[PDB]
Amino acid sequence: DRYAGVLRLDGKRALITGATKGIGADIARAFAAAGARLVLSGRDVSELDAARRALGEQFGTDVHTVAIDLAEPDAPAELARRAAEAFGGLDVLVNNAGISHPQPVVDTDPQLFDATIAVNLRAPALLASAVGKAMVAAGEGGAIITVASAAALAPLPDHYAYCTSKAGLVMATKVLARELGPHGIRANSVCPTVVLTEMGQRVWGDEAKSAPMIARIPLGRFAVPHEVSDAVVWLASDAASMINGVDIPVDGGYTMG
Amino acid sequence: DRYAGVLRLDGKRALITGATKGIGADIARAFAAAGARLVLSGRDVSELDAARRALGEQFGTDVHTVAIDLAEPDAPAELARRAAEAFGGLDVLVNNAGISHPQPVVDTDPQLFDATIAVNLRAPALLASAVGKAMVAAGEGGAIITVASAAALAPLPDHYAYCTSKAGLVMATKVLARELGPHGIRANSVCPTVVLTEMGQRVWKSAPMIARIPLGRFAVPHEVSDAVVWLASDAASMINGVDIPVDGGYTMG
Amino acid sequence: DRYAGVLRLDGKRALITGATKGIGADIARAFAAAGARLVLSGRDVSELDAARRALGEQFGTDVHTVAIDLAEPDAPAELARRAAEAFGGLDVLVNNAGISHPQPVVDTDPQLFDATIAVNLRAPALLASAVGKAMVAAGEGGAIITVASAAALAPLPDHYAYCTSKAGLVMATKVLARELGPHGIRANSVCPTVVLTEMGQRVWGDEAKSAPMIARIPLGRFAVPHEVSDAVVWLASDAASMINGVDIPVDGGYTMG
Amino acid sequence: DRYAGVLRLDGKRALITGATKGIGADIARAFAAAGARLVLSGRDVSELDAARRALGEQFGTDVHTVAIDLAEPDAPAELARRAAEAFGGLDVLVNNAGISHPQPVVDTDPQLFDATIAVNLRAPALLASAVGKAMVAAGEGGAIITVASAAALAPLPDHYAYCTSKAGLVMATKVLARELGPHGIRANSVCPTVVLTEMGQRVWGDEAKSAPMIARIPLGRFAVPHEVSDAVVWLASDAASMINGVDIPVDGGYTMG
Repeated sequence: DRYAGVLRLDGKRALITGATKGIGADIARAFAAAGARLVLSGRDVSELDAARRALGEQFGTDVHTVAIDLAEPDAPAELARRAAEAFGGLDVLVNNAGISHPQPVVDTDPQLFDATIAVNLRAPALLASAVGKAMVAAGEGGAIITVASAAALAPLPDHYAYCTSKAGLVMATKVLARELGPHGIRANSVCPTVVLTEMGQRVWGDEAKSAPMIARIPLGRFAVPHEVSDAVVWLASDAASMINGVDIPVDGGYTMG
Repeated sequence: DRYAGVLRLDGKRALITGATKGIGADIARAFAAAGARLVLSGRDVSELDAARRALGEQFGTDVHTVAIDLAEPDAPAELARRAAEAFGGLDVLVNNAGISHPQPVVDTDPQLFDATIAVNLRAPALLASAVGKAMVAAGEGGAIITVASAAALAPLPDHYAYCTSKAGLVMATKVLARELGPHGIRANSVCPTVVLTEMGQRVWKSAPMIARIPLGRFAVPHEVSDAVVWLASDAASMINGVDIPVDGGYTMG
Repeated sequence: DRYAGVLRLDGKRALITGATKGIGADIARAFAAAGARLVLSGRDVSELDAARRALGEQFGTDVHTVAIDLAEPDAPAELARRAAEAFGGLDVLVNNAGISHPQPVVDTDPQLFDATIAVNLRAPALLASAVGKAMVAAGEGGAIITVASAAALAPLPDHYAYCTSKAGLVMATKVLARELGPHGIRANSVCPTVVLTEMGQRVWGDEAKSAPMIARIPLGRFAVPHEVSDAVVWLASDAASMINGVDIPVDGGYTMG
Repeated sequence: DRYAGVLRLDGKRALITGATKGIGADIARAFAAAGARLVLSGRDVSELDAARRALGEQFGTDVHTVAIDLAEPDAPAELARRAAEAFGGLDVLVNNAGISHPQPVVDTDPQLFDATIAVNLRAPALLASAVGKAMVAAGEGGAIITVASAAALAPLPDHYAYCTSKAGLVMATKVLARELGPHGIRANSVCPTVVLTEMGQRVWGDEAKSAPMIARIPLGRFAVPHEVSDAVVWLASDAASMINGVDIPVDGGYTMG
């Protein structure tokens, strides 16, 4: 997965959330490789510093970091603004967030439900509406890519809150697609199955726990992170100039059922 | 809409939320006519008593009411519990709620968005899990019917929060179908277009919606009600994890 | 089960194809109990009169039969015409057809594929456009109900031609809904999983075959025939007066994936 | 929208059908630029010779042409065989066909319906099963990209046969994803809205006839040919390595509804 010709994003101004762990870090690394200028947000200052250092020396990338928790008061509006300001505008948002508190539906805990809605649905939704407003005012079109899940698309045991949150965000994405489309802004989601990030391996590593999952994936395996990143780079590029309002599963045929 | 034979809900114990206004009143009326025993919930004591009186007089229906604010803490779990105590278990949950704060996506207000999620998504979602846990434990199956919207299925301008919330509840409903299915519990959703309730007619601007409905009109309340009655009866005994647009063709696109 | 109140179909004139066996025979029984007047089609004249007899005997129903092979190019146009003559018009069309020639996709036989397409997709579509034309002309609305399968919504191994044909008809139905809706004609589909007709129980009787299909049905069983008939009677009745262009799975949750 | 890096198709062996006109010619141009080796099928010998020559002169591409009519006895399996023997195997099928006979459902003509099904559904499906057989047999994976339509996903007035045909092909494609996925074969569809090829421009150029259609596209325009080619190249690439059984609307948001 190297990015050249139409998959270059030289000079494109991209905010990427949860940029220092798992999927986010890999989309950040892809975008750096592809020539992007990056605003990277996250909860850990030193991870953000490592990230600036690494992507700078490895790709010469123009990187500005924002250490913020998107659950802090007014964080979506604050992060949107700071990000637009970093380079005089945003051309891309990668809306990346994810917690998961798995539980039988009969045992759903209200606190864990709410936490999951807060982090997976509320903050990404309001970051996107704010970013989108600034995209509309600036008049240079743009792209918004939601990192959702196959769980947005097909229900999963012990994933009541998770599934619920991701399915809502996905619909949130389509409203953006619908209203911001006429301004040349394109909003689409990527919907991965399990991704073998460090955390992914730790949680889905057991053969017999993951076996039922795998047997529902025709290609017979889980995703690796660069596969998600590929799809995001494509959606950001001019190779997706007509693509709007679409959910791309990265799931080896899982969601066909 | 007379409900006879298999569409009789004789003896079925049904919790219907938001029962005193809008579609929730109609569903309650239809279930009462069908022979159901009802637990009605809502915020206003007087309207609830009013309801209980209309339905007892008109249909000879057993009616218990729970005056509760679902936004208060553990309220969903409390309504579930109290609703089941009413007749020693629930056979049906009609998960009915709905508020709408239309605004352009560019102008989305966080408090109005938070409120839409709290009311259209959060409270129903947690009412359903608790109710389901009690259905699992009783061992007598059950039917959860979510009152969603065509807006859960297709984006609608000015409806960022509204569409998000309902799309979420529709997937919530699907996880119920997947995990509670084995225990003989069916979870399904009804997704109407604009419904010409009393407030429906006033609010619906409409020409472009109607252009998208092949049948050339919006739905009337009893049509949503028909669909819920069916989903709760033995004529839907195999129907699980399904979304029934009540929309004239709209969501075909 | 039993059809009263809004589910009466008294004096409704309904053409039901594949009416001599399985799902079609069960729908004919339901429509008969519901007080409908029936035009039944089928391949065998001897099986058709056994249907007229059993239905006349149980319910005293008006039954007219047409013996015809829908595999034939001219058949749908003949059946529409002949069905129209029985009772001077149609209120309800129930498109029930099915051959199934399962085989791995790598070994797909052209003839078998062609026969499946001819009977599962082409005959019903052309019968429907013809009955629709007449329903528009009469000016009294109508209901068209396609009996497809869960296989029209989700692909199933060994079912290349079967899935393909029923997915096509489910889209045909939708165009019917789009175009005939303005005239009061409702077009919808029912998409059952395996249904334990006498035949379905023979085909899926083997535990090693049924077990992985059942693993995917949250309700933990296949459908019985009246469960399908219930859906079709509902869709035909005033209880589904605003239902148009919908696919109803009768599948215990299978097509959620 | 040019193809380097992960979007190079150097070495890859690609059968593209309908390669002398419209979208197929643009895809073939695109794959030629990506450095693929091509097999190009079609009815006309005159035009195939010009493509072998034109693509040779501009790109240095290997082109085997196959002059064939797919309505012939066993013709699809033959093109599959001839196409694979050309370079000792196929890596990619771009299963491309399309005719359209628009007319109201009530006026649906049997022959015109049969010709739409024959060309849009039957030839392609039977080709793709033959191609898939040889891919399983060789054991080196593969990708099948179906060129369908937005009309596969949402019913369009006057497009009874067309919508139906395409929706079947989309399901065909999904059965292939499910059965051939375990062998590392990926099957997906692109589903464009109107595409402004020469004819496209001629049929939909009038801003009167096409206004209601554009109203329903959030980006406010139809697709141009290369936008379809980009989506196909992407799907053929290693940047789509986990993508299986997916429909990609190339439609500015139309099919969100």
